Amino acid sequence: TIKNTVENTVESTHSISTEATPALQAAETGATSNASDESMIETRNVVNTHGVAETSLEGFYGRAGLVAMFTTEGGIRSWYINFGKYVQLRAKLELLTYARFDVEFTIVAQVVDEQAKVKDFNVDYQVMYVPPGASAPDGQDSFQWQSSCNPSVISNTGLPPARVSVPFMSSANAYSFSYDGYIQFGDTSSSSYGILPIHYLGQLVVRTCEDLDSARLRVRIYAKPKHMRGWIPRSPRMRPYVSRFTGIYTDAPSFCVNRESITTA
Amino acid sequence: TIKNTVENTVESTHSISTEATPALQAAETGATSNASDESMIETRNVVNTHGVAETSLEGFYGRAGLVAMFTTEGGIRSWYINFGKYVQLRAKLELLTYARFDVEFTIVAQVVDEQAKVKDFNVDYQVMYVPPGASAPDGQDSFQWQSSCNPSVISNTGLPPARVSVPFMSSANAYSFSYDGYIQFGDTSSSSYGILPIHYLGQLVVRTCEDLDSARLRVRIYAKPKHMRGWIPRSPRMRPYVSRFTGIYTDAPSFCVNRESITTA
Amino acid sequence: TIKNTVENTVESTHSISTEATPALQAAETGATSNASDESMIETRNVVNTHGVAETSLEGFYGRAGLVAMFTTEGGIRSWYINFGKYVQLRAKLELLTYARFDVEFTIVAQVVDEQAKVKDFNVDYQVMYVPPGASAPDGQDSFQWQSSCNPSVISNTGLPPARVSVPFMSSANAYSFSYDGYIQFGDTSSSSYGILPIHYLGQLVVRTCEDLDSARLRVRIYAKPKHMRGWIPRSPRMRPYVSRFTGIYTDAPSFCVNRESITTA
Amino acid sequence: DRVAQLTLGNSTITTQEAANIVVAYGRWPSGLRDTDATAVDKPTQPGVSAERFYTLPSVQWTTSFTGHYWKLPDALSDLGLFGQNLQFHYLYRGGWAIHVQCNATKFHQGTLLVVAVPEHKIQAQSNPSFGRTNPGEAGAACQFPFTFEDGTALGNALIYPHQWINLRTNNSATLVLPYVNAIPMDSGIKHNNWTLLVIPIVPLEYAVGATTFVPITVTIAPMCTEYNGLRAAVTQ
Amino acid sequence: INYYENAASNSLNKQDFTQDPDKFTRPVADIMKEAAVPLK
Amino acid sequence: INYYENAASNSLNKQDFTQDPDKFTRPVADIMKEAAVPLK
Amino acid sequence: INYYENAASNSLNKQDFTQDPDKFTRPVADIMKEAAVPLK
Amino acid sequence: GCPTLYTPGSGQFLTTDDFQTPCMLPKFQPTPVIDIPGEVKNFLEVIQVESLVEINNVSGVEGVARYRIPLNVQDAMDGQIMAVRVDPGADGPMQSTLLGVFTRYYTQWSGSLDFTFMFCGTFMTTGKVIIAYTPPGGDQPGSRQQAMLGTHVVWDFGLQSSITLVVPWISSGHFRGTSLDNTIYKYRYYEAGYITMWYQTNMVVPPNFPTEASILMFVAAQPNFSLRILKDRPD
Amino acid sequence: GCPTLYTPGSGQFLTTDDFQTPCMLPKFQPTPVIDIPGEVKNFLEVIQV
Amino acid sequence: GCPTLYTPGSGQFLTTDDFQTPCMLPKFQPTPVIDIPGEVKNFLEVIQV
Ligand SMILES: CCCCCCCCCCCCC/C=C\[C@H](O)[C@H](N)CO
Ligand SMILES: CCCCCCCCCCCCC/C=C\[C@H](O)[C@H](N)CO
Ligand SMILES: CCCCCCCCCCCCC/C=C\[C@H](O)[C@H](N)CO
Ligand SMILES: [K+]
Ligand SMILES: [K+]
Ligand SMILES: [K+]
Repeated sequence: TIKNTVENTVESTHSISTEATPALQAAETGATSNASDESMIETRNVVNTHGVAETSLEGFYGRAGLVAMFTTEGGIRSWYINFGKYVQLRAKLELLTYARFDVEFTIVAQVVDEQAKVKDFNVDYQVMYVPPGASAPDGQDSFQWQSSCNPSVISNTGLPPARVSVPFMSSANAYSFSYDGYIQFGDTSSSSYGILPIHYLGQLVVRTCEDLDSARLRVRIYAKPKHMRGWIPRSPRMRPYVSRFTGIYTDAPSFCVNRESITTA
Repeated sequence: TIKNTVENTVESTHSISTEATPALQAAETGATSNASDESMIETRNVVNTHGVAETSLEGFYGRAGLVAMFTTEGGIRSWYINFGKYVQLRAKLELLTYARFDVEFTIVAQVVDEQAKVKDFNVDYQVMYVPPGASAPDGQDSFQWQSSCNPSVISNTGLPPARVSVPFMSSANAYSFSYDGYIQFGDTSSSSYGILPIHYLGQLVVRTCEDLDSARLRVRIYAKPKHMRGWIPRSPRMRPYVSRFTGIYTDAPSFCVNRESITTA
Repeated sequence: TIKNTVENTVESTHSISTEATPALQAAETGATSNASDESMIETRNVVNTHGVAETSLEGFYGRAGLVAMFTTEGGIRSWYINFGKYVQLRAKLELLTYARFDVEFTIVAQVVDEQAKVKDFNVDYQVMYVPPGASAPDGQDSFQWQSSCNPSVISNTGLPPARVSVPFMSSANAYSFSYDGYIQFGDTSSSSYGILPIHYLGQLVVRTCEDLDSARLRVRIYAKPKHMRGWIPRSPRMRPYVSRFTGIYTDAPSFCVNRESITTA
Repeated sequence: DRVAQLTLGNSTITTQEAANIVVAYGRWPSGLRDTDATAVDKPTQPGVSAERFYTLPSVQWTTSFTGHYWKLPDALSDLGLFGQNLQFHYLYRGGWAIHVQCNATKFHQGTLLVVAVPEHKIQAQSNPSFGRTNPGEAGAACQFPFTFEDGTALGNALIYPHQWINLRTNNSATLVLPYVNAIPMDSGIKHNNWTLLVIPIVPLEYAVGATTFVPITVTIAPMCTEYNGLRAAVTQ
Repeated sequence: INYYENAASNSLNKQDFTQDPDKFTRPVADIMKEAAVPLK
Repeated sequence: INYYENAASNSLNKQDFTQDPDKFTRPVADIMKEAAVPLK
Repeated sequence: INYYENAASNSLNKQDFTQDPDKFTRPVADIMKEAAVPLK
Repeated sequence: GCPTLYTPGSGQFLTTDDFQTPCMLPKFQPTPVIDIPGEVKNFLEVIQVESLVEINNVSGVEGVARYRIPLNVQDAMDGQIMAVRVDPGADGPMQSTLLGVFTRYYTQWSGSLDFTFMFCGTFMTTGKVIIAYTPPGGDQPGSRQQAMLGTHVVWDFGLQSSITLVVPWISSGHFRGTSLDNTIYKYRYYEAGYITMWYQTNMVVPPNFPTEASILMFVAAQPNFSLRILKDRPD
Repeated sequence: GCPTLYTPGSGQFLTTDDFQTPCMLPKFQPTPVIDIPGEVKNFLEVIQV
Repeated sequence: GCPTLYTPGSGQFLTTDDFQTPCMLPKFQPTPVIDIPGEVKNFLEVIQV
């Protein structure tokens, strides 16, 4: 059953009885306590109108965050599409085991000198999406940039940022943020463990349409999930990340700060 | 009869009989096999909802691809309108014998130095369409650029790209991607063979409205078909192209990679 | 009576008779022949759906063409409004004796050096319309540029082109592309012949709002007729134009190319 | 069934080892409609004088046989009153019935693909000769069968209408083709609409001492024909 | 829908028909039928 | 809603169905049912 | 109103309710009422 | 006029976009559509036609000889004739087929496959063969006992020249990837199994006959087959 | 106000275009149409002479 | 066409914005939703454990 506000409070009087015992509990059973406030103290009436909308999945997930940041070398660079390099959005998506969503991508680009000092100079750029089994371009002027089948976006550093939507593209019925298994049959190698090849959907490749003199493009990508669905909440991550493609971590003897004694608040 | 999803699967039991033989076939007749899955093994019920839309003609053909790329010489250049120079869109259109479609053309232009290094400089450009029997301009300042009958588009390298639609313009009832014949009566010359003059619709001519100092325009054109209709599917092309206006090719002894033996997968 | 397609064709059989003679004609009467195809040969049925819209007056006349092109001298220039300097649109309007139409004017402007080489520099320009009997400005800073009664348009070389509509403004019930008469009473001078003062509607004057250093404006004007009406078709022009305000021409002994003999095609 | 009889005009063909009949793109030959017609003069329809079987000269299935082809209507352009009507008129339209024959004993093995292709160009060489492009009623040899003379895989020819002659199963192949073009009618002397190709994919072999000389024979009928634009007679 | 006040602001006409050409092709006082001779 | 005069101006078609392929897969004069033998 | 063809183009959902949490908080085979003792 | 606000993505040229545009020739009326045979609306109609497999792809074998599988009279029992991987987008024998070329235009596939074989010996030649499909989990089966534990057919050469094996869709997910390329994306995860052919009895002939004969192999899609996400053909 | 997005082809001057525009003289009333012989509506009428 | 006026905030990228946009793949149909245990709609359900 569904609700748009939190629970109200009713009046409650004193109780002296053997028949009703709401304070006694048994944690062994695996259930969380069911003692209400009104059972434990004398309460007054409160009509409570606080809403629940900021903690919905759309509420928590529906805003853009950084996924990639790079510069061109010899008028080109490419990026493997994967949300592991920047930890803030990574740490939020690993609160669910399985999720389905669409994504809205935003691209921001600018010209820099060789000293990484920004330049007031407007240039045309191209982004191409290359799915697995397609040939990627080798350099700034390769003939794969015709883009007659592969999708492209073309734009200029003096217009506002580029933006496109993408639908739910997995071969599975949901993406997976945990996978306890191996990549393929007959390869139990330790580097083949805990990767699902089904989340890998390919590369983005970037170029300047013409050769800059001395300068380079710098590029940033932001991603925003839309229409979230989610199953099986996980325990939140509590140690630093180490690697882009694995959950590897180092141990330590505490999680919170220490104090002088257990009896001093 | 028309369908929006692929075929379902029904339950099937064992069969021991002389009366029904779906596995036996005769390829000699020119027909493709009609053995269903359910006839060949015991099957379960599956309600299959996969759609068929990405493989429609609009699906396969409806996206832009490169058709021309050139620079001005002495403030001018011209292009014969023909989709043969860049092989990716050429190889897709030769999957049909006859097609009717409208086209959406997109023009992207920029200024370069004599070393082909790009320049931050905004300039006015003009594109003129010159049908056969019309006089083309000779240079940057010829009086054919008045454009009072011939269509033109005028634009600037600092606005977004120019774009126009065009309808189905052939004298025939469809374009032709194969033509087994000669151009004209009494000329069986080998250079007169396999060209249809009916697909030739003229030139585009480009200039800068004023003279640049030292710099040149570089220009790219993308084409996108719309409202496709198609007849008589052809075998796909399997050897490199050699020439813009002909199907000429060189032979070779295989199409796929070799292996050590027929019994080793 | 009005039609949206060309005429169909009916079946026709052989005829042997004294009573009906459609091939015999008399050109002396001033009438064009009335022999139909079906009367002259045996025909088949054809349902013909070809339309007639590209040859309507709106069809033929409804597209923009060049009328003026000039540069400023000391920050100013003016233009007498008259379609005679560029021959392509002139030669089309002289296919009618009398016409009524509205006009859509488009203005394209840019900065050049003293060597007529274009400059990447954005500047404010003003265009003023000065009807006959109004005082025109003398220079870049004259007080007639207040424009409180005369219409103006103000714009910048870095925005898209300026554009305005104008209604049918003659004192007559139509414009005239031929006039066999004199300008005024008691002046049969040869320079007073074949001009109608009623088509003269005034000047345009152009300035830069502020003084450029060394550079000049270059300006082009395009005109497009709209809502055409037309009376009394004329023979088309067949010799070069010589002068902006008159029909003067030089004679020559042929119009088409010669051949070796009348019996050789 | 495995027996068949085809009758057109004054001509009849029989076979006892058939394998059904193919009707290309699910269409039979038909007349030009009043909505689709353009030329205004009354057409000529000769009937039984043009629409009948003609037999072309035979080809030997040798040890070195790579394959052979014919162009339509080039092959029949100089035969009977089909030929004379095509020379005297500017425009032509029509369909075809085709029957290929090749017989050999129960002691022989081999297989031929028999395929009709629309708008087939010859292009293994920079400049095809007039001899190679219009070889007449004798036809011409395939020099490049694996690339199907046109830069495509031989294996994918089965997208066009076809049959096989497999010597253990059948001795004849039969195809029925309607008119295909981007226009309602066309010149018979400047443009070939169809090509008929015969290619061995399993070579001819036999029990030692069996008959070695084995011909292949092609028989063709025009079907549903019409002509327009009469003048003097003209040829390439 | 028209956005501006004066009709000179409006877009191009879409009434692109033709008509019977006899005011230019056969402008004669007495009728001369196809099947007849003109002068009698 | 269409904003322009000529149909070449309009956006892409949205009728993305398939149909029965027998004109290419089984173009034969006499029917051969699945359960039967082809040549008889 | 939706301007584009595919649903991935549409804006964010506006159905921001919550529901009864017992599938995570009390997932036990036999019911244990508030006023009673749990183990009996 | 109306107040407005312009959003990011303004002025961008996306090749898969879909908007209305002004036409260069507003009053042009095109020619009529005429009746032409063989109209196509969807390329699933084309992929459902059989085409030949380049199965004998070994070093010394060239041109039309690469389409034939050999058979010959045996002097021992239960021997192997051929093997191949069933994966339709993979490099190897399938890649030049109709079904192979269209599968190389797309990243994902689903559905059953039709494999069909035709015998080209003399009328007097006889034999029986067994054809098996093995689902994924290891290497190709090493003997006829190991092969016949999966989905199979026994074929007897007689009057009807040909036989079909159907390779049914047995998969964990609803779709598979078309590449099997392991260097970047570990897509060897999607490998779909093997098909193999063995002697059931022997090829038997009369005296002085040809002791070697050929088979031809055809592949096509079934009516539950489909494709997603278009990409540029690498050939 | 309303969110919008501006597409390629923005700001281009195509000579065969067809849009509404502001008029230089909004209140001007033109002279009447009078009866004149020999009105033409289509140049197919002329080519037939 | 229609007269318009463009307001401040034009061309800005605000991360919590909410507008419709063109899709890279307009004809793509995604896999079905299947029955999976333990669907969550609001993180208030989780915090109550
Ligand atoms: C031209 C615009 C480029 C758009 C390219 C779109 C490619 C599709 C991306 C879909 C998003 C996939 C997210 C799935 C899983 C995450 O990456 C996980 N961190 C994997 O561990
Ligand atoms: C100002 C904008 C320029 C627009 C000019 C439009 C001209 C019409 C082009 C129509 C497209 C023709 C396509 C027909 C056939 C292909 O070229 C084939 N490859 C020919 O072999
Ligand atoms: C600020 C925008 C400027 C608009 C000025 C409008 C003035 C009115 C012009 C109307 C067009 C007149 C055309 C009439 C006749 C032609 O000029 C003939 N060639 C005269 O021989
Ligand atoms: K409440
Ligand atoms: K279904
Ligand atoms: K009509």
